[PDB]
Amino acid sequence: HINLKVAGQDGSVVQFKIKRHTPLSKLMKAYCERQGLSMRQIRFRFDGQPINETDTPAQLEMEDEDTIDVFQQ
Amino acid sequence: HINLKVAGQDGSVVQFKIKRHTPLSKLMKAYCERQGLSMRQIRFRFDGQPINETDTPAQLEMEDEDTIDVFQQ
Repeated sequence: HINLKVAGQDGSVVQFKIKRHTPLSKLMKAYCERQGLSMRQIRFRFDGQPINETDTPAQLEMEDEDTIDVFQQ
Repeated sequence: HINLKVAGQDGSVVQFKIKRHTPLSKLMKAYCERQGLSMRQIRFRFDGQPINETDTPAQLEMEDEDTIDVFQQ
């Protein structure tokens, strides 16, 4: 498992742990659920790159304690 | 190539060959595949130390005919 932060533009930082070869849609759906947000209303990015359904941490070269940025659509 | 043993607690000894600067995750995945085992269920150690994804034999000072120990998680 790697630990990841999800930072909103309001400064909120919400924490997840994910295995390196698990798709990040696990984390994305979880965030939407936990935070009462529509998948429809938001996008997730890492190092500027948008994150897709099957993107994995290992594939986006994410490391423990890295930050994913969340935005409005 | 160096030859390595992978010993289970049941006494089984399964043989691999690996280059000294190749990551041991090559061998680990292979063992899981060959032996019908989940990465999830098991850990690998050498001389007491856990082995990570990118650990190499040369880096763990493994030599020809050395033994890696496998355990349940």
